[PDB]
Order: sequence, then C-alpha cells, then structure tokens
Amino acid sequence: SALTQPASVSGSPGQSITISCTGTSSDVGGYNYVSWYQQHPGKAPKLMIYEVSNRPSGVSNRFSGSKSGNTASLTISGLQAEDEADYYCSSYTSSSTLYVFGTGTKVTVLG
Ligand SMILES: [Ca+2]
Repeated sequence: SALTQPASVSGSPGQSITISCTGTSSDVGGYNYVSWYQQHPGKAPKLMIYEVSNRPSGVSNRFSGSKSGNTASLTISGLQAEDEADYYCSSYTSSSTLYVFGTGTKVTVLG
C-alpha cells in the first residue's frame, strides 16, 4: 500500500501547518529514510527533506520534518503564498517496492 496522506491541508499566511504521512513498521516506522517533496503545478518536483528531518540547501528553514511511530510529519511554519503546492512523502521499505510514496497533499494558502 501507498503511504497515507490527507488530500488537502490549508492555512492562512503566517500559520503553522503539518502534513501527516502514515505507513507501517516495515517503512516509516522501521527506518529513518523518510523524504518529502514539493511540486508546483507543471514544474519539476523539489526535494525538501530527507532522512526524516534533513534539508538540502535552498530549502527554507520554515520547513521541518519529524516522525513518531509509523507517522512522519512535515511542518511548514510561517506559511507563505509560495508554499501553495502539492507535497508527497516517501520512505525506504524492507519490501520489494524498495521505496513507497504517499498519495500527496494539496496545500492551499488563504488569499
Ligand atoms: Ca491561495
């Protein structure tokens, strides 16, 4: 199965929002290899977080990653209009799929 994500998360400018990503003990709960990606419409995906909480360069420190048990979370602090995009998680898995992805969350920013 895919990782479970909410279809839609919204916020006002300046709000802190969190996107959940739920798997199992064979993926999100078994390893520290959770990544998060941002995709604006018609653009290439961008790696925002890897290894649960690590940011590549060029990613705002307003983005942070964590996990607890079988659920990973992406938190966006100080929400800005430019954050309106789709967000996906992935995890390494012990299974043959090797990596498993979430179904994606559309973030809408008020205004
Ligand atoms: Ca908007």
